[PDB]
Order: sequence, then structure tokens, then C-alpha cells
Amino acid sequence: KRTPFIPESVKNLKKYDPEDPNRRKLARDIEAENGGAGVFNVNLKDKYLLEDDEWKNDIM
RNA sequence: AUGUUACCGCAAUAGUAAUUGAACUUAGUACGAGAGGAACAGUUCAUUCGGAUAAUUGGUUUUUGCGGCUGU
Repeated sequence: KRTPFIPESVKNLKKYDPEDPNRRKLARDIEAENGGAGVFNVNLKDKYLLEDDEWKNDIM
């Protein structure tokens, strides 16, 4: 037995509207705030899940 | 050389001031019926020039530093 696996959070997500005053922010949306294409800097430490958010700032 | 000496300086003046390209994005938009297709900005490397440099890479002279070879 095998099934196609689509989680309920996928179906429960609203479709992104490209012309919308009230919508989800994309990466370009946060990107265009401080500078533009090349000069924007990616943050990885903020996003990933940990048991403590202070451990996001901590250093391996 | 202008008493000497020493340091810190100023500047009359002399010369000197980097070449060329493409990678994102601005863009698949302005534009164009389409075909297709920008650029100012903002980032990234390359070529060439100039000046330095030995951390490393590599070459090179003086090694006669260590170990070893081949004799006459």
C-alpha cells in the first residue's frame, strides 16, 4: 500500500496572491526593504528551530 | 658651504595618478503585434598596468644542513 503524501498544512495554506495589499511577505519583500538584490544579506541563524532561541545566537 | 648640533616639521617646486571585459539584479520588465529585449543605479569577478609581499604555491642563487650513492 502506498499513498501520495500531502500534509494538511499544505492544503491549509492560502494561495499566494501576486497583486495583494494584504499578503504574505516573500524573500524579495524583506530583501527590498534594506537595499536591493546583491547588497541584501541572508540570515540563517534566525530561522532554524532549536530548543532555545538564545541557542540560535550561540556558537558551535 | 653657509657658529655648531640634534630632532620634529612646513612647503617654493618637480613628477604622479589604473586599462579592458562580463556575472547577478534593475529583467524577461520599459519597449515591440511578436520576434525578442535595454540602460542609470546596487552588488561580483576577470584582463592589463602600477606598487608592494613571503603566510602559503612554485621557481631560483649562495647552502656544502641531515642521510645516501658511484668511483677514479
